[PDB]
Amino acid sequence: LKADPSEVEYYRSGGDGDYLKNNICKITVNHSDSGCEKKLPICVPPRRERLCTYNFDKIRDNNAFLADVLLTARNEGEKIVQNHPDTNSSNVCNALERSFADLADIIRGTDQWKGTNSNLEKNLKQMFAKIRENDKVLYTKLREAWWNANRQKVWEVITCGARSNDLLELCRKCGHYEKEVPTKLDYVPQFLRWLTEWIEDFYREKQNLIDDMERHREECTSYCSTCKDKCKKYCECVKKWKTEWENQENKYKDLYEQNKNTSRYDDYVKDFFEKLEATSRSKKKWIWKKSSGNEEGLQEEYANTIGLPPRTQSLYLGNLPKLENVCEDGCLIVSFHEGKNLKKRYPQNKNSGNKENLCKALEYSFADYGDLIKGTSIWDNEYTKDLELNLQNNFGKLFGSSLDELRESWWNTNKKYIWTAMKHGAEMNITTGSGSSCDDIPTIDLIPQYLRFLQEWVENFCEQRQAKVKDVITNCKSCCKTKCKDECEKYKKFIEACGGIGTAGSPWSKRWDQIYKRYSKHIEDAKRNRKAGTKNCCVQSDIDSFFKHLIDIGLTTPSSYLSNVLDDNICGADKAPWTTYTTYTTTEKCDTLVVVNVPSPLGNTPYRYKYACQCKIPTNEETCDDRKEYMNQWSCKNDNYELCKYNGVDVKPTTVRSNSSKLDGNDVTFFNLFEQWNKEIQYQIEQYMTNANCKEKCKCYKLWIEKINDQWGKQKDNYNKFRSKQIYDKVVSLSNFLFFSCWEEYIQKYFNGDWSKIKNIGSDTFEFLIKKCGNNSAHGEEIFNEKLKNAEKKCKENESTSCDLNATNYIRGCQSKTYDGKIFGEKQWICGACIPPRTQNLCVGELLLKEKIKNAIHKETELLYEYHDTGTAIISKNDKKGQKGKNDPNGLPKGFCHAVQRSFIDYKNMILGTSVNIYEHIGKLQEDIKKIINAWWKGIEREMWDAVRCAITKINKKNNNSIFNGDECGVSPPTGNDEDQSVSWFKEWGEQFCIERLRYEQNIREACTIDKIQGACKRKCEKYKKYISEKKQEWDKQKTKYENKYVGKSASDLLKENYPECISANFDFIFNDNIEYKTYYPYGDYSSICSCEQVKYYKYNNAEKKNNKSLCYEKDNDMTWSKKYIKEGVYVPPRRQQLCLYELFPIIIKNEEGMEKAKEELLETLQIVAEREAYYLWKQYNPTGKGIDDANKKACCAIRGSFYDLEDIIKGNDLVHDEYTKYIDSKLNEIFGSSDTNDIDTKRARTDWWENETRKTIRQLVWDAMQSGVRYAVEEKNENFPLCMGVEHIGIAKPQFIRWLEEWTNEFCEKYTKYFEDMKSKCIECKKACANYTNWLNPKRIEWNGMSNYYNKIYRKSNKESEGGKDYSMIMAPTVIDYLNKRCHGEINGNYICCSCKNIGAYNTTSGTVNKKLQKKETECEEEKGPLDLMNEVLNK
Repeated sequence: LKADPSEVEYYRSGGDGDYLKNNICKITVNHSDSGCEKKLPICVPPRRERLCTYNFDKIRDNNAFLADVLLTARNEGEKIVQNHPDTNSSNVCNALERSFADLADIIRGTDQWKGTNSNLEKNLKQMFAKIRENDKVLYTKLREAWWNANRQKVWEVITCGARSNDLLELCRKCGHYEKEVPTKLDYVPQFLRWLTEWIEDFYREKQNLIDDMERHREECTSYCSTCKDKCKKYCECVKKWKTEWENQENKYKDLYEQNKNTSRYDDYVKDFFEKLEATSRSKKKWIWKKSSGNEEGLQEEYANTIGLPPRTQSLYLGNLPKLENVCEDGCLIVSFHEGKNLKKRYPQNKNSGNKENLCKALEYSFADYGDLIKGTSIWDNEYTKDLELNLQNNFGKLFGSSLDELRESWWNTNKKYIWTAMKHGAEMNITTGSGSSCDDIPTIDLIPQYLRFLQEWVENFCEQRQAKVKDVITNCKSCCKTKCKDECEKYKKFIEACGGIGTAGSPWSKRWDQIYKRYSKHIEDAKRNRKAGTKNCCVQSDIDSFFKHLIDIGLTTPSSYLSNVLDDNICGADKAPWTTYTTYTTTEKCDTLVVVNVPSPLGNTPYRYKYACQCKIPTNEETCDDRKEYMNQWSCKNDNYELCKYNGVDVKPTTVRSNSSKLDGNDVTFFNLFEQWNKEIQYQIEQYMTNANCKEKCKCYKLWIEKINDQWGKQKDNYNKFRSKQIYDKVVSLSNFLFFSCWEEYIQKYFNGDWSKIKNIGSDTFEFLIKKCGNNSAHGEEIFNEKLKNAEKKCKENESTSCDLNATNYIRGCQSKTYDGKIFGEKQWICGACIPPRTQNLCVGELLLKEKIKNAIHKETELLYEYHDTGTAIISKNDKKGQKGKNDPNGLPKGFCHAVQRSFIDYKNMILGTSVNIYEHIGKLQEDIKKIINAWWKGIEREMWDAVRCAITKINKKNNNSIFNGDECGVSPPTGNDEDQSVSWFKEWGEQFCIERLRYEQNIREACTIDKIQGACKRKCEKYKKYISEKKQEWDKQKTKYENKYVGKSASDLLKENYPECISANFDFIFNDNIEYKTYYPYGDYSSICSCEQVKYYKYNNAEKKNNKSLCYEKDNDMTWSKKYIKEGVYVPPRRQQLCLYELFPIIIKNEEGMEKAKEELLETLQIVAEREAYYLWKQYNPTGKGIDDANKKACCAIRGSFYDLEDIIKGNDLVHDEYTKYIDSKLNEIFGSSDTNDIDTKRARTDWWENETRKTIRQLVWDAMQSGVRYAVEEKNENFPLCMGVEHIGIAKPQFIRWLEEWTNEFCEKYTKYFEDMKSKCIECKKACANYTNWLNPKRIEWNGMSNYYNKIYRKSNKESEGGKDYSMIMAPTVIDYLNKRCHGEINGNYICCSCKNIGAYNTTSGTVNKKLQKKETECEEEKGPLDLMNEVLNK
């Protein structure tokens, strides 16, 4: 052995080194310095036809040579196993080891290749000289070290395909893939091994041929002539073999005569040459350990996995070879022997006398027998290594495609007789009345042994669970003083007993964790490295295929499989689900408590009986706290201090605070805790206000309100104590501190890190800032109190759940208005913000006053109703015919009462004279009116509402079409808290824009559907462009006004939520402010329609006609995480917010039931988008053309993240629903499949399309496009192509949430390290460093808390268990912090491991605060920020 390591290189013309190091044989053709075609149909052995030649200054070091030899060995093993030169399965892998030995000797050893063998040896010598350039020890030493390393390593890859048998001490696989040491070395002269192989082949051939001849001699009944001819031929072969043996003897004698550390192989060969010349089984214990050579247990691969029930170990077939006991000793004899064995084993099964428990045992025994006969068993007691060999030998002489398929067919054919003979059957009939009535003849149980063992173990556990819970509930059914505690204690001991039946004396949690790990590994193996999936011409039988079927169905985790397989809820009879997870404190058996979460049945006490078995009060407080809703993570006569330590990391003294020539000490920790609390509680209150059985909901909401009130009171008292202490020896006021916190929170989100000139604010933004944070005077306490009051009234309002006069006589003054139509001079928008056309002309021609106003409003309402009834295309959507299809259920026109409300609001504002922009003369009129003249206003408003209701009733009476008494869409007045003047006008403008856009789109599609343009499309497209420009100006003005008024909320969501008309319109795209929008898309999101052209993607080999038509904008680095546009506690990384999704919208909207073209259209669009994204991302991550490997790695990581995001969005597994993504997903669902088809079918079709073509798949096409983009980026700087970008194979993408968390932690660690290095090296710059540190760290604590909560929600859930129908069974991590361990410990590789953090320990939760890592620079930052806060308050005042 030697210490020289190898197989550690990376990106050496291969995939990646991360794939390796797991002791696997996944090496592909790549990674071996090249990207075996030589295959055949003194001595001439077959070594030439079982050898490869895949083996000058291009190799870096011995890593490449080792990889090449490993690839050669793997290819040779694959060729030998797949070719199957001898399917008898008796000796199939001996040739494998012989070829391995020959290849080993080929490396500067005994060379017998007669031919062009000079190139190989020359290349080997050149490689040896190159690797020997470093002189360390005086050629042979390095060669022997490399040979030993190869013998130790290649033995674990070449034998990764053959799993028939071996001779040697383990079995079930030739060689030892996991023994970690060589089994048998063929260190013998090549001549002797070749002779042995030749004689073995001759013996096998002659033996089987003479056996076939003997069978044929009797098969018939000129056979004698052919018999004699074959005998003569075989005599000729025998004499030829004798002559060859004589030649070998002559050669041996010649070598002996010639013979009468310097090629040690030859020395040993000559030394060896001179030496030669000179039946009842007791119960079992559920073996949970690996089986040894002469010991029971699971196989090597299935280490510590599901155990073996006593029934399997008591099977008679697992006693000896296939030979009966009472006997002294054909194709049909096998069936008779099997039937006898089954009928004699069934008496052994009669031990359990039952009518329900025996059928399942018989089914399990039958399935185990089938799996053992097939040759896929794992229980593997002391009597299996020989049984398989005997079965193979028997089948070779009776049936000698493949042998495994033959065994499967034989089992499937004879399972009927095998099952019928297991029910007391002696006289086999042709094929109830038998000894048992388990089930019908078939009793299909074709399931892998692992799942059946898991089900049997689960049933065994559930039996004991039911037995215990029966006694527990029989005594604790609401009756428990002292006789009930014993039952609960005994159940707790049974469930957690680190020492009942099964588990081999160990906690059930460890066994469950091992089972879950194995199930996840099987899922990954059947999902990642399995290309031959289901839907194949319904897999017949295979473990990987069955696991793929399960993954497609959705039972990804073992819990769902157990829940579905188990029926009748027999597990305890308490109705305890197997999907819900229960967490208990810890297990004392084998001082420190560690929370353990397991399936509900396991748990720690009876399901739904937690804190009930001890015979105390229900404790509604804790019972609801367990609900995991409305939770506050805080644990708030001396009256000294109340730290209110955050749940988790405890408060630790700084040890750097001193009272000598300083301000004070021991109070900075309280200041930081208060700073975190005043923001966390504010965010929680805002979230609960944004958010809406309800009796318990508000009970817990009020409990949380009281808790936060108590916390606030304690914090106020502690802050008063701190202020008194400071005054003892100046600190900002508490209200001033709250005002500063509000201002800082408002500024950080929008302004770039506390913008210098904060005074420069929008004219309307001042009103919002003063209303939210407060006025000039400090009133933080009042604002907090009002917020709490609003929160309380939230539930307080939530928990609550004649007219005869004829007014139609004064028809004068107002006539038919000139609406926006030609039914016999049309107005237009005038953009205060805007003036809608309807507001310009009303029934105000008349202008005692109250009656006149009432009559005017009645007349205008009647006129509007009549006009809407007549029909108009200004606000109502209708086809060419008109008045059809679009009909309100009430039977009234569309958008009528909205207009009535709008007009009423305008009248109210006019009579009130608010800040409304109107004609100057109207302004003077209303000014004079309000000079001439607020309960009476409300009374008059009620008067108009009653008059409108009476008018509606009169209209209904005169029409008699439906029932309408003033409740067409609501009787109550408009209750919109927000101002209804600017917002109402904006909403009306948005509705009109939606209607006009839909009309124009319909006209274009119906008139410009059927290559330049020469019809009438020019006029339509030009009119649409002019309209789009006008509405773009209007939208810009209105959006600026809204942002100045409401700087927090956006306009797109508000305009698209209250109007289903704009669902296919993207304001961010239709009104793009870029320059390419007027050149590449001059038609406004309809270029693909007006142009009627076709899109195409050009590869690297194309001419100057490249693809530079995109709307991609330079990536920004000064963004922050936002949780907007999401369908809880999940934040979007900055990368996803900059992906180019503009080019997809035109093609998405263009296609409708046109998959035939939409397929390639979307393919080209996605390729172009991915190319542009890769270009921009690599440019952003490699600025100024710096040749840094870290920059390339980060660019590759961003590329992989973006590519996975694109895969998820195409597959419909995306989390965010942005303006583009929402419509993209809607149209993708509409196109693929149909309305009748379910969403699951559409998702499966999309996944199939993304994976397969139905040359190259779309995955590879997008990858190639992105590499082409990276190359176009690189050619601009004339640098080397990144090595992390030339990899084709990529593993399956993990859930988007996990990738987001990994990116978040990577960015957090990078920023933390940068800021800490900046501060320590300089800390009079402490102020800026401390301020930036605090500002960057405060949001991160909340982000991490939310991400950890979401992780704990679905940490190990599945499709039918998690919040969403996504896959999360690959997590296999107890807590979020533990998952980042082993994943963010090493350096960046660019493929998988792309997070570096020197915080692996449990410090992320503490690093979020300033308890420990910021202790040395806590007092300085605090005492120098205090003056910053004071100056900010002074400037604000």
